[PDB]
Amino acid sequence: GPLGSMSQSNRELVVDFLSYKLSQKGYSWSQMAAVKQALREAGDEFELRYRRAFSDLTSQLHITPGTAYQSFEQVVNELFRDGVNWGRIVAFFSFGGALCVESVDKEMQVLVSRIAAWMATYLNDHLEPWIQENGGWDTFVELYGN
Amino acid sequence: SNRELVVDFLSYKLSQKGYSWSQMAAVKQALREAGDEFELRYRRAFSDLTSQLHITPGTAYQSFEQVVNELFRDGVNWGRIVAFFSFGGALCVESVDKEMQVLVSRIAAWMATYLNDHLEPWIQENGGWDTFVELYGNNAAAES
Ligand SMILES: NCc1ccc(OCCCc2sc(-c3ccc4c(c3)/C(=N/Nc3nc5ccccc5s3)CCC4)nc2C(=O)O)cc1
Ligand SMILES: NCc1ccc(OCCCc2sc(-c3ccc4c(c3)/C(=N/Nc3nc5ccccc5s3)CCC4)nc2C(=O)O)cc1
Repeated sequence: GPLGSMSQSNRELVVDFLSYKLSQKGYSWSQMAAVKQALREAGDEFELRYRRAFSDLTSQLHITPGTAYQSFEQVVNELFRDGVNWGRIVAFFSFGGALCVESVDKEMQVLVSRIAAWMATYLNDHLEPWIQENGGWDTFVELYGN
Repeated sequence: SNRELVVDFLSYKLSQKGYSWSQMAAVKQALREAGDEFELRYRRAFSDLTSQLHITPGTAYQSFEQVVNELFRDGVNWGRIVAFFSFGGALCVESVDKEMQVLVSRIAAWMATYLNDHLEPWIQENGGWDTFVELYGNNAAAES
């Protein structure tokens, strides 16, 4: 690959492994690593226990390569029609993940990077103000971590 | 920062369902699994390399390199590369136990240097990290 490829990919590998090993002993590579792990765990639990009791939002979107942010935003808003809470933000991440998997399942690989940018924009415009006034991601970790 | 959370979660989720956000996605997961296996099954059978390093704030790369060399004294193989990562992880946990969290980024830098200098040329000739995945990744499905 390109000149720095090995440098980036080795660093990615080292940080991932060290983050994992520290996490297993109740520590963390960084505060951001603690947030990521808590979100991974919360998303898994949402999918295991709570998701099937709600209507399937992926059915509402019916994503295609012609799909733009505006459609994604309108569907995601349904999650927060009764307001923001941490569980609903968790469902939001899980939704994004399910869309990505579905897109690959259906040979629409182009959507994965698209969805990633959709989510970042939705977070910044719609969820960050609530996050900052509700203790930040550090509070999420205290409530959802382990 | 919100982007960093998005990227991590999507990548974790995709790998869970068999897909790769980036080239290292399947490698990270196989390495995590291989490391757990090594620690559970193997580690107790070798001499503890962390005892030889006795890491302190004064420890530099040279000391780390001299100790890790013992792992590869009979050559490189994937098993020893797994042990190498496990070793790095153990030094990091040990550093935090001893309230020396500052050492963690230094150990990570040491690992990247050793990996590039001493391990990567072997990895590149032995089919890259995808080969590690082929051999050490979960192949229970293919076996079925
Ligand atoms: N102890 C660890 C833990 C982890 C996760 C937990 O989640 C609890 C449920 C979170 C939600 S989700 C929610 C909500 C509100 C409105 C709507 C929804 C959900 C809807 N969800 N539909 C979805 N369909 C999909 C499809 C794929 C992936 C995610 C989703 S979410 C459709 C209708 C609109 N409302 C809430 C809530 O608690 O208020 C709890 C505990
Ligand atoms: N199915 C998935 C899977 C995953 C891992 C596997 O590993 C097999 C053993 C790996 C090693 S380790 C090894 C070796 C060779 C020379 C030495 C050592 C190990 C030594 N290890 N000492 C260590 N002390 C520590 C302390 C903490 C963490 C890691 C270590 S490793 C010290 C003496 C010199 N030589 C080998 C080898 O296979 O040749 C196999 C299968």
